[PDB]
Amino acid sequence: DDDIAALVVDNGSGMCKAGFAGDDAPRAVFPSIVGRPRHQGVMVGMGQKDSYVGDEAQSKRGILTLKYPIEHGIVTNWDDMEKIWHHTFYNELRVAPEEHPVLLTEAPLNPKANREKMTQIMFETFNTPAMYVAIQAVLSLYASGRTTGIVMDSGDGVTHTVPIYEGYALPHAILRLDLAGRDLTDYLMKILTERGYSFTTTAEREIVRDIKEKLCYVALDFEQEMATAASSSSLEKSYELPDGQVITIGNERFRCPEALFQPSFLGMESCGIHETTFNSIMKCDVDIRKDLYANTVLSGGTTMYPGIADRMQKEITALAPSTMKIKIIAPPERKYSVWIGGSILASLSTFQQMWISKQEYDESGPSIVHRKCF
Amino acid sequence: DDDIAALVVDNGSGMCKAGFAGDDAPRAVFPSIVGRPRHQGVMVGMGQKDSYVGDEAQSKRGILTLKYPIEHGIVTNWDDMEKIWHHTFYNELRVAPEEHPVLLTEAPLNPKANREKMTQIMFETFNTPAMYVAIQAVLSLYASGRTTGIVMDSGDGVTHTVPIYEGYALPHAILRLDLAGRDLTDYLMKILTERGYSFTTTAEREIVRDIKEKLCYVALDFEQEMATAASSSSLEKSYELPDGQVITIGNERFRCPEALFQPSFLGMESCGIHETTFNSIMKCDVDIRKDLYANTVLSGGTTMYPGIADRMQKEITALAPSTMKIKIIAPPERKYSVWIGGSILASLSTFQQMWISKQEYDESGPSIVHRKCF
Amino acid sequence: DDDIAALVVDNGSGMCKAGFAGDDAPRAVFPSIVGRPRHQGVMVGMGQKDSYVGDEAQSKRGILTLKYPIEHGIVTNWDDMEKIWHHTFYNELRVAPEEHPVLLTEAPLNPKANREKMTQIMFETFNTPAMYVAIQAVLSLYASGRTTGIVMDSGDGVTHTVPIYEGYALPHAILRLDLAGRDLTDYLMKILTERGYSFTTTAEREIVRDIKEKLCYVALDFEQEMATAASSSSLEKSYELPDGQVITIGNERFRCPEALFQPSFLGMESCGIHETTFNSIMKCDVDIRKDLYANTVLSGGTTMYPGIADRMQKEITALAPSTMKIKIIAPPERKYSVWIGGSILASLSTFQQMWISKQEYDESGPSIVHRKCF
Amino acid sequence: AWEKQQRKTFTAWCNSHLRKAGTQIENIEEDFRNGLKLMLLLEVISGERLPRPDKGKMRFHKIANVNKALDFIASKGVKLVSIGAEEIVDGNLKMTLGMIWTIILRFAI
Repeated sequence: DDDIAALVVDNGSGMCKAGFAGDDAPRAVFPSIVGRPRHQGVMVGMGQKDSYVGDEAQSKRGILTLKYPIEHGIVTNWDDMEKIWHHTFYNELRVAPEEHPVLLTEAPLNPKANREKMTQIMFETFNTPAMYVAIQAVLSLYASGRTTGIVMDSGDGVTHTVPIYEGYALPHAILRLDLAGRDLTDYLMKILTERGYSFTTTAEREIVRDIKEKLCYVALDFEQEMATAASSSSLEKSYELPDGQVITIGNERFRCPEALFQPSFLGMESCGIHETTFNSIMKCDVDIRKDLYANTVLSGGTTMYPGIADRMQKEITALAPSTMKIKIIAPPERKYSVWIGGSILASLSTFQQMWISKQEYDESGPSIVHRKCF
Repeated sequence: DDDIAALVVDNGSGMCKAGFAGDDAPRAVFPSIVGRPRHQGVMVGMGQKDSYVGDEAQSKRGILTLKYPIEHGIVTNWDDMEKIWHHTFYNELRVAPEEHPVLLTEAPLNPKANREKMTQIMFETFNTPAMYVAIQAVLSLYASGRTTGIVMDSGDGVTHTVPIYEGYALPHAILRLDLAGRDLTDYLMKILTERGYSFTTTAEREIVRDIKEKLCYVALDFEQEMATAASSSSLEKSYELPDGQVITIGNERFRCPEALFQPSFLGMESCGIHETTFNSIMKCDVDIRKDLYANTVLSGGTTMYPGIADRMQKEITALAPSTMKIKIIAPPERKYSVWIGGSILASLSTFQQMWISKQEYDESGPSIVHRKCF
Repeated sequence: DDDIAALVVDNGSGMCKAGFAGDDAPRAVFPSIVGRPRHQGVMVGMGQKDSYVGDEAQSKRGILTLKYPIEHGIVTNWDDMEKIWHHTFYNELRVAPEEHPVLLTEAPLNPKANREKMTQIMFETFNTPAMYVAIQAVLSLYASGRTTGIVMDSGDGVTHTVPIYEGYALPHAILRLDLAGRDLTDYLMKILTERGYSFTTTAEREIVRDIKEKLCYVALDFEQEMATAASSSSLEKSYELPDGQVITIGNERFRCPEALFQPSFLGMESCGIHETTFNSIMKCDVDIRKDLYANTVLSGGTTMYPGIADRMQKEITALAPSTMKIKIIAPPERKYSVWIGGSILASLSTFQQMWISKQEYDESGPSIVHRKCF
Repeated sequence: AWEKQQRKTFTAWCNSHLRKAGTQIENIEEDFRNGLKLMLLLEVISGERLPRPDKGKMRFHKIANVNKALDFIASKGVKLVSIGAEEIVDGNLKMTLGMIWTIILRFAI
């Protein structure tokens, strides 16, 4: 009852949501550091201010030293992620880390050393009684009104297809794809800069994140969609820089999410997302497959694109035996699923025998995350 | 009168029928377990559901631990058969095992240790006042309008030819063949997978059971039937996977039941079914043989194949002396015979001196089933 | 005498060996295409070169169009296999296809349509007087100093267990397993990429083939071998990329071939190799079984793993009756067996009545391969 | 027909015990979905204490409480056959009636 309850921290590429297990919604949802000049600074349109905080320190990050990011969905910057977490506990939830276990979420296919560095920080730097790291798509599944199915979870740093039989993920048939939201923000900026555009100043590297999320679309037929970019009129939309300037985007809007279906666009040998759902399904028990096609659920920020349910359906319908009823499920809130699946999970008395404890971390070191978190 | 009456439990490979002795039809007929993940599970298209029940647990059986099958007609999985029986008493008939004797049926030629394990379970695990195990074909015979004859009983785990003189099976001339419905589901899947088909996921191992039962046929002349597969047009039929996909079956449909007549197809040295009826008849009293040819009755799920009466007739007519009137009998309900033969039998006051009692089981152990059940 | 003699072509996943029937060793052994840019190409560190040949065209295969692979042991790419064969005749043996019959070998359990496409190509595209397709393990057997026995043949696309009585394969007891060398190169790359490794560029997809063949091992006791990976020191070995970079492999080395014994590792329901030898033996004549246990011969590239003779012995010794003398035979050249078994066979006057002739192919079409090649 | 009968009898039976805890159920296919009275029923007939209920009305809260009951039963040497909390939470009739019989048989017969 409140003071004591694990804190669920969901670490998204664009957004972080943090709260208390047993709760219905995130108490703190925030944009995803303190930066001191490390050279006596101050613009003369500010006081002798030598700690810039939050976003007014993102846009001088290059000229400043930052004390604590997410892009492997994956964390590229570890002291600025450390900052975010310190702010989660000490300023947003107003909590003490050494009295609450934390469930941190992580990207599908998150790199080895990342899992260990977040075990590391959490234990040594925040002195956490216990912790667990769950993949985000698996908490989307547990939080739904379903028990058998396969979730396709696409966050910022990973994508996984997870077959679940009766609330239990089937680890042999889980498949990880290292292409998710950051890969798509990045590829958008390159096709936009290829059109001779200029995203030259820090804040504005984060301005492709809003075009991506605001104007991208998934095409039903990429091919007839590209010539339904050449029959223009209605496809170009404009985006306004902070600078006052204008952007115009056309074939790019649908060409961005297409790297999910065809990762050759990104220079990757990987199958796209539609084939990976199908190849996990083929790895499962012959007698649950029909259940897994009827319950394909999408979860995660990168599944929010207009057209992705239809195009996922169209594509699984082409690979699937000529009879399967294929029901792709794309609940419109596929906005807080990862956080309320973790809030459920970390509240069950079940879960306390599932954490990695302070004791165990000493015993083993950081490696133990690989053993216990699957 | 109801509360007290033995419960007849007929244990079929595809179907179980259970009821009360003295009754006309089975009260519970059902498809032939509770499965808990034994690793915190749940698909995110289900609640945190960690007991899957029935068939949604068959199709994750491989990823789950199941608490209680039939294939020696024979039981291959003992805790999932234990589950079925618990569900028979406690959920289907809504009965208490320690107040009712049970007649359980069993395959012709059922392995020794199987008879003992079902004596074992029934007494120690369900604390049964008494029990008897009857072969299925022999209850098909007792339930018919006949008293002298020979039954050919083909279930899931065994086949027997039983000569009966005046309601009494003649144990010396009884012959057991360990090839029945499971042998034929299995051989169908191998000839179908040999055609490069894929029955890779659990539920779909049970999908050969429906092709087998839905499309198989017994050929009159296998030989002229195989070239009346090469003069195709009308022989291939299609089956639809849950997966949406298509199956096409042709020479396979009649080549499956043919393993009954020629068990060389299965890699077995055994005579087929037509020779075994003839070799029991030759072992009987010289003065009832003419009665046994006039009353050849088929009973059991594996006798349901189109063409089996005609082909049994054609074949016994070739081995039989050139004069015998041979009348093969194949009553169209050869669907509930095993259960109503047991319901008759376990209702006669005759039968209470025929059971193995709790007392006797203590006295002897599980072995006693061999003594008293023939 | 030379000009006239069939050409034996053995089509391996890693290596092809081609020669003339009646000869002791392969005349051409080579690595297993001409690629023209189909977009005016040339690196400026090469002439205007628009046909890359061999392996310098494998590593731009993705950017080039290739005119003629093996992985169903199975052929995944038909025009690049066509290339290989054209090079076999016209550049390696310096032969004319329309004057020599060819014996092509094939994987145990090779898909239907594959057998037909290689009948197809050979007749229509190379205008072959005649041809035969033999399974590779069966020519390993004929080429040995033995006449009764069972061979376990594991190539690139299939594995079969073949019982042979007096030089004659017993087709009912032959069992096919579709898991061989390609399945193991593939599973190695996934467990290596799971360790966050990167086999991202074409040539280097073929660099897992050399780790697999160079460092893999078969464990005697997988279980005590895995904790004799955790008592490391001596188990990790390193592999060097072309790129200059390093690989380190540890538990993976023995975990790769283990998918042969436990195909659950691969997500397959199949029995492993040790059970399939035992289930062919049980399907044979009661009076040759003792001969088949005393003469278990392994043949094929996937049988080359250190520890496979011992582990095959240990495992057949556990299933086999408690008395059988079990002699597993693993001749150290189990390097050219498939080719010299075919060279013997296609030189006997026996064999000319065994081919599929140009005439017959016309008569029947490509289907005839199924009739005549077993 | 058995379904309608079993529902009436099982409901009356459950109620004859729950009344000692000052409650009752009306529709068996609804009133056990959240697992509260299911847990209450088990403590009443066994005279033992089950784990404390989870506070909340969400689906996952129900699964958790129904699982407390299901586990308690299983711990009494009962084999919940294909009976999972999901079906109970979902108000599945066959599964619910199957569960109650299992309890009637185990704790009263």
